[PDB]
Amino acid sequence: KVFGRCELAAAMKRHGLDNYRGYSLGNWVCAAKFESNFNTQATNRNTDGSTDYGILQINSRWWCNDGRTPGSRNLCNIPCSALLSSDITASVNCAKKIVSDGNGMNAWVAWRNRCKGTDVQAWIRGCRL
Ligand SMILES: [Cl-]
Ligand SMILES: [Cl-]
Ligand SMILES: [Cl-]
Repeated sequence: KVFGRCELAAAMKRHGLDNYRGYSLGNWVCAAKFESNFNTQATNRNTDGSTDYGILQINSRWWCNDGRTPGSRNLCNIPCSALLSSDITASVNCAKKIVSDGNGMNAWVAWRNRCKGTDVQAWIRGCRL
């Protein structure tokens, strides 16, 4: 599913992501924009052989099981395929664990490089929330 911008903001809020660990909704929408362009089915293969999955490009090295990332963990206790669903529940619940892991949203390199320090509220501007 490719979400609309406000549609995704609303779904993220529904699932308790808004201001989670102090990160406003615009941060999460911005991260999703640059990680996946709002596409739940996004996948990307990393140089180390791990894969990033879903709207927030969650990585199989630590967070989910895909059966093909040697030496990896599955800390969200989910198959990586669950992160590709039209229902963002699994991605949100896993993101909550990731952002609580110590480095906040810096876990998402694209958030650090493209969202951090910017006017992230622009991502939810106009949205009925
Ligand atoms: Cl915001
Ligand atoms: Cl594996
Ligand atoms: Cl980047």
